[PDB]
Amino acid sequence: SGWTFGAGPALQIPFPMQMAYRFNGIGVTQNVLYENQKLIANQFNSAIG
Amino acid sequence: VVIGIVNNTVYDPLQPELDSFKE
Amino acid sequence: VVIGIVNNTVYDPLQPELDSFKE
Ligand SMILES: *[C@@H]1O[C@H](CO)[C@@H](O[C@@H]2O[C@H](CO)[C@@H](O)[C@H](O)[C@H]2NC(C)=O)[C@H](O)[C@H]1NC(C)=O
Ligand SMILES: *[C@@H]1O[C@H](CO)[C@@H](O[C@@H]2O[C@H](CO)[C@@H](O)[C@H](O)[C@H]2NC(C)=O)[C@H](O)[C@H]1NC(C)=O
Repeated sequence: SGWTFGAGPALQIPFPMQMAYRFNGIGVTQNVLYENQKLIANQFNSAIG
Repeated sequence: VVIGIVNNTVYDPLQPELDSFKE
Repeated sequence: VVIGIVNNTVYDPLQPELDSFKE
């Protein structure tokens, strides 16, 4: 659900779409994530391990 | 390259306005 | 007035499109 469930009723949302609007919250356009979705997931999977 | 992209069309607001006056 | 401004050109995306159809 993202940040919405902390402000009201939880709303379903794709995780790759949630991350695209979290990149939008730091100063990088959403096109960065989708062009490197597989690489970023590998980075996140390796970092969390 | 984008995963999940779907097919659609975007309405250009210039070409119908640009062509109607000349034609 | 701007200090450090440099010289360049900006590609207008309308005039080549507007003139190619009419001409
Ligand atoms: C989205 O639309 C494009 C273009 O209309 C589709 O690309 C076509 O794919 C078929 C089969 O692979 C080819 O025979 C055509 O030549 C392609 N057209 C072009 C202009 O390249 C694409 O398959 C569509 N995708 C979806 C998911 O509907
Ligand atoms: C940036 O470009 C402008 C225009 O091309 C330059 O202005 C010219 O300056 C010369 C010398 O002062 C004049 O003889 C011309 O008449 C000017 N042109 C115009 C259109 O006014 C300007 O000097 C350039 N600046 C830099 C730093 O390259």
